[PDB]
Amino acid sequence: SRGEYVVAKLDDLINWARRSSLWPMTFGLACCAVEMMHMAAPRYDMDRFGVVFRASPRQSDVMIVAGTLTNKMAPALRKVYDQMPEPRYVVSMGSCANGGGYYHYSYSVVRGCDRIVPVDIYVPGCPPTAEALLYGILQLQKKIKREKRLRIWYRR
Amino acid sequence: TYKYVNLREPSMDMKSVTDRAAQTLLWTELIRGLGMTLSYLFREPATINYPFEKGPLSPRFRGEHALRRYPSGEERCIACKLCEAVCPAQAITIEAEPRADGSRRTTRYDIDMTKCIYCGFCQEACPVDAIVEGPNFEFSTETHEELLYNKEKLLNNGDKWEAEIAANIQADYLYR
Amino acid sequence: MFMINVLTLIIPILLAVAFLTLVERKVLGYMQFRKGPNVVGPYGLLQPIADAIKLFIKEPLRPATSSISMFILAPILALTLALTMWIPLPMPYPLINMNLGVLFMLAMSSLAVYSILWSGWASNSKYALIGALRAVAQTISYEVTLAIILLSVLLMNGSFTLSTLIITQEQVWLIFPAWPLAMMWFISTLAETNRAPFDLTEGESGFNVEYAAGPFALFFMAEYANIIMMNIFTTTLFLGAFHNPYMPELYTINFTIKSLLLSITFLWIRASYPRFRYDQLMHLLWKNFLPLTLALCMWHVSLPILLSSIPPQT
Amino acid sequence: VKQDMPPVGGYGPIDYKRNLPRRGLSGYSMFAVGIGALLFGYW
Amino acid sequence: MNLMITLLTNFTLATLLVTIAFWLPQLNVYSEKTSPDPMGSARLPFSMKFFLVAITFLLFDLEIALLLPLPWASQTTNLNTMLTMALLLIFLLAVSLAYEWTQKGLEWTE
Ligand SMILES: CCCCCCCCCCCCCCCCCC(=O)OC[C@H](COP(=O)([O-])OCC[N+](C)(C)C)OC(=O)CCCCCCCCCCCCCCCCC
Ligand SMILES: CCCCCCCCCCCCCCCCCC(=O)OC[C@H](COP(=O)(O)OCCN)OC(=O)CCCCCCCCCCCCCCCCC
Ligand SMILES: CCCCCCCCCCCCCCCCCC(=O)OC[C@H](COP(=O)(O)OCCN)OC(=O)CCCCCCCCCCCCCCCCC
Ligand SMILES: CCCCCCCCCCCCCCCCCC(=O)OC[C@H](COP(=O)(O)OCCN)OC(=O)CCCCCCCCCCCCCCCCC
Ligand SMILES: CCCCCCCCCCC1=C(C)C(=O)C(OC)=C(OC)C1=O
Ligand code: SF4
Ligand code: SF4
Ligand code: SF4
Repeated sequence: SRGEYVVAKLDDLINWARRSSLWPMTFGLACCAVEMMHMAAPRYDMDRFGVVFRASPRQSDVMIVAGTLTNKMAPALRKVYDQMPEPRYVVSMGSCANGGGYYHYSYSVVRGCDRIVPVDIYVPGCPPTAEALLYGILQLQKKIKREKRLRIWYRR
Repeated sequence: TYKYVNLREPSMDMKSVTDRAAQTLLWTELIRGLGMTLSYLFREPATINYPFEKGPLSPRFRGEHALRRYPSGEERCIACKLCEAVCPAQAITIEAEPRADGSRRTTRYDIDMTKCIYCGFCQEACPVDAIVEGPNFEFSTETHEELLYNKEKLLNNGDKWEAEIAANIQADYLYR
Repeated sequence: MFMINVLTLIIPILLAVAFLTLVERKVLGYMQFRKGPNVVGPYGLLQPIADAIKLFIKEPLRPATSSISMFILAPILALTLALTMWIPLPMPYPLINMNLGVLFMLAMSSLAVYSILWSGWASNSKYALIGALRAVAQTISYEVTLAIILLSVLLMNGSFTLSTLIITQEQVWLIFPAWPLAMMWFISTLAETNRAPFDLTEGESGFNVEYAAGPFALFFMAEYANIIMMNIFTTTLFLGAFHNPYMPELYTINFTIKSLLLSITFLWIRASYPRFRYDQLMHLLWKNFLPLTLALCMWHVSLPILLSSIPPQT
Repeated sequence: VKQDMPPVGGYGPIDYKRNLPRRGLSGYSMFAVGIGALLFGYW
Repeated sequence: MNLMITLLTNFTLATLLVTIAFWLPQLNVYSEKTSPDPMGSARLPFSMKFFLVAITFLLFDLEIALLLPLPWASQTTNLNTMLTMALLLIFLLAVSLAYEWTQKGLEWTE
């Protein structure tokens, strides 16, 4: 049909523009911040993918939770998540953000940031390398590329 | 055995005073900084073309975990639980029993990859080179429980990456 | 036919502002030993298009505004003033050839602080209001040296006519008799557009953080239109090119190359310095640029009289 | 034995001091060039 | 007349882009957000120094307004009087700046 073709091409356009202009807000909590900074450093250079370095939280498209989430900061994480405009994504970077990690059995650590915010990409490592984080960001772009917002809207 | 950073008295003759005033009014060090930034403008950047170009790794690299085999297909793990005793984050969960040929083998070999600190104490505690931490670092998932590897997943990582893992161990086993 | 001329002014303004963002990311890339965008388009040429489409379908941030009306008026005023600063620019012929184009530009740039002030008050954040007051005080401070430097230069021109400023510089660039005015002018235009090292709206909240991605993109493109415009105006004012009246495109190519190099010099200054503290650029204005500017204004009043070099009125 | 060692004569010398290489004209010379540019412009 | 057409075109294009930027993403049905600043609820403390720099701007802007007809005033035939009054106005702006200096008016925003 014509309408299905039109909403498919518009889905492809808006998914292209969203995955090719991802703006991150990095929670530089712990040691994974150093490796996000290496993913911004000139060897890997996220800025050539259209992924800018340190966009403000009220204009960013993806929240990279890079470090250990403690109990004292989990409401601040959730408040910054609630202040992000949609579509917002969450990359969980490294073991403490993924599942608690080396501080999993601690009294003061949230056992993974997925107890606090919905998470799209889990990037494993302690820390994951800057290349592994850039792999996770390209996998997030591939996840955005196969979104079907207007096709489901046309089929609802 | 020590030195004084910033203990210089500037010269007060008219030559040096006029040098400092030409610096103040004519912005000479600011042009120096613009020159250094212009100098990096015309350099070749250090940017590799990921994913087509890859960061250089060593054979010691500690990435994704894999249970290995012998050159007969028999799995190397003889269920001794040294890796989960040494495991600093308690990521390794092991249950064992004698199987049908009476061999000491595991029935559970789980590694929570979201507890794992990727320090490789398991592969150096292992007496038979069964668990290793292989060279894969590109294994990001979309779901948390996809990073909760059981024995089937780890044996499949061994079968997947063994051609590379064996050569890395061949490079580094004389340092171990 | 005149409406076609207005559209061929203001649509290329928006396209040049669109690709200035790409040029900034690329040049700041290579000066930082990395690359800029080269994935999204070939050589990154589709990065501004992708970013515009991303920002215009992002969720509206939906603030509680103290005033809805001034929250609407501040982007409208910013874009209207940033588009009307271009119409007297002689390149080689202005769209609107007016007798007082210099004073017109000084007036319409003096009106640009109301967008900052109205957007700061139209937000409910008090800290955004404090940042807006600091940005307005910075801008109105450097407007003083804008006006006095600009007067001291136009003492060699003879009029406020922008097209006469090409005739003034036919034998020599006007940067040769007025390079101290040129360098204080250039840093004052750097401080007008809130450009680094004078960008305290990103130094640790901006005045326009409560706007959605669309309206903040409109503020952003009005700012870059002001940047390109002030570089063109500085080019016309100190680096005035050769103009053959039978071949106007020679002047258009020449001022275009010079204005591009001056905009890249803005890009190259933000890749080189740390920020000022707020009192330090206040110290830069009131205690350094303004005494020299008054002294050189006395000098450029008395100098055409003592050398018999008073320019003509017409 | 085969071990990661320096070579027989050791490695070469390594620079570790400050080198800001002192470029530019004198202050007298820079004010002379600036005043001469002003005089050419005024003429 | 061409100026009024150009102002109307610039204002209309600005209003059109502002209308698009405020109403093109309103067509989406994203989600309703509950959403329950460095200062919490403390009233804005007044700064005397921002007011003083704005008033100093206003007074120097009036002195600039006096200075603005100099490229026309240089064409006169009473040039000694014109030069004397031009130097006197710029000197009185300098004396205003010097008095603003010496009574510590340019301090903490120097
Ligand atoms: C238009 C095209 C470009 C124009 C040139 C500009 C290109 C270079 C730009 C470089 C990047 C600059 C980034 C921002 C820099 C901001 C900092 C800065 O420079 O502050 C200004 C600095 C401030 O200095 P400061 O603050 O570091 O100095 C200390 C001051 N106290 C002691 C008060 C704390 O200098 C000036 O204010 C000078 C402005 C220009 C002066 C020009 C003088 C010309 C010569 C006059 C005659 C002299 C001889 C005497 C009379 C002789 C008569 C015969
Ligand atoms: C004053 C001058 C101003 C100039 C401004 C513009 C500057 C940049 C110009 C463009 C640069 C090159 C653009 C190339 C776009 C990408 C084309 C492409 O390869 O798209 C591939 C994509 C999918 O293709 P597919 O067939 O699926 O591939 C499988 C093949 N086995 O297929 C698609 O995505 C579908 C096709 C999309 C084509 C888009 C083309 C670019 C749009 C540019 C708009 C502006 C054009 C110039 C305007 C001014 C001059 C008139
Ligand atoms: C009736 C039918 C039409 C219905 C309405 C649709 C109108 C036209 C919309 C544009 C064309 C539709 C297709 C959109 C792209 C779909 C194909 C695609 O995504 O191809 C991917 C390809 C790059 O591949 P990628 O996945 O990025 O791989 C990374 C590299 N390893 O991507 C590329 O090669 C580049 C893709 C560029 C997309 C087109 C160019 C941008 C849009 C231009 C027009 C709109 C904006 C105009 C200007 C706005 C203001 C600046
Ligand atoms: C919040 C409200 C909305 C805010 C956004 C929109 C408004 C702000 C941005 C636009 C500002 C409008 C400026 C209009 C006047 C500018 C000054 C001017 O006209 O100068 C040009 C010229 C003077 O030069 P000259 O060559 O001597 O005169 C022609 C003689 N041959 O003189 C001429 O060419 C004269 C031409 C005829 C007279 C033109 C009259 C214009 C209409 C009245 C003012 C409109 C603006 C009112 C609102 C201001 C801002 C609130
Ligand atoms: C009428 C609309 C024309 C297109 C919009 C302006 C051109 C694209 C600019 C994109 C952009 C870039 C690159 C950008 O980096 C940025 O962040 C500082 C923005 O502000 C939110 C931007 O708007
Ligand atoms: S996953 Fe590891 S390296 Fe990363 S922040 Fe946690 S403790 Fe530090
Ligand atoms: S690498 Fe370290 S933390 Fe991970 S399973 Fe092995 S011993 Fe445990
Ligand atoms: S992997 Fe090695 S250390 Fe762990 S139980 Fe098996 S044989 Fe023992």
